[PDB]
Amino acid sequence: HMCDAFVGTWKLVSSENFDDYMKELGVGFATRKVAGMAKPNTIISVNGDVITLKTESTFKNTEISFILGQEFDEVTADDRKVKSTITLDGGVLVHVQKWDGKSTTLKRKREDDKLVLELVMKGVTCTRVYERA
Ligand SMILES: CCCCCCCCCCCCCCCC(=O)O
Repeated sequence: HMCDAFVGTWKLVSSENFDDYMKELGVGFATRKVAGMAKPNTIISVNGDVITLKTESTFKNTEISFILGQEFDEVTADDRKVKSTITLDGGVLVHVQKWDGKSTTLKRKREDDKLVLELVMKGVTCTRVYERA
């Protein structure tokens, strides 16, 4: 029952500082424009110990499957080749990506009826709020 509160289909409702976050990742002008326009859905499912997280939009579709604590190689929506580990820390799903001496964190928490995604790179924090579809 590790991740029960996260399971389902979620839709983006608000975004704060995403452009700045994408700049910190090195995302170029055209991609930042088209990515910022996106209204994704995030679909989280669980089969035993395997969690699947899909992110679907008109810009890109991504899909990762993982076991908590077990590192995996990920190719992100902006085409970074990263080493990823996802853990549950006190009810928060913490996703760390490492590449090229750099790191970013993607943390997901349940707050009221929302799924709140915090993206942090260096000094920059973006918050993406999702609600159930
Ligand atoms: C997948 C639709 C959003 C578009 C992102 C594509 C270009 C930038 C990718 C940025 C890093 C991944 C950000 C996660 C954002 C989110 O799940 O809401």
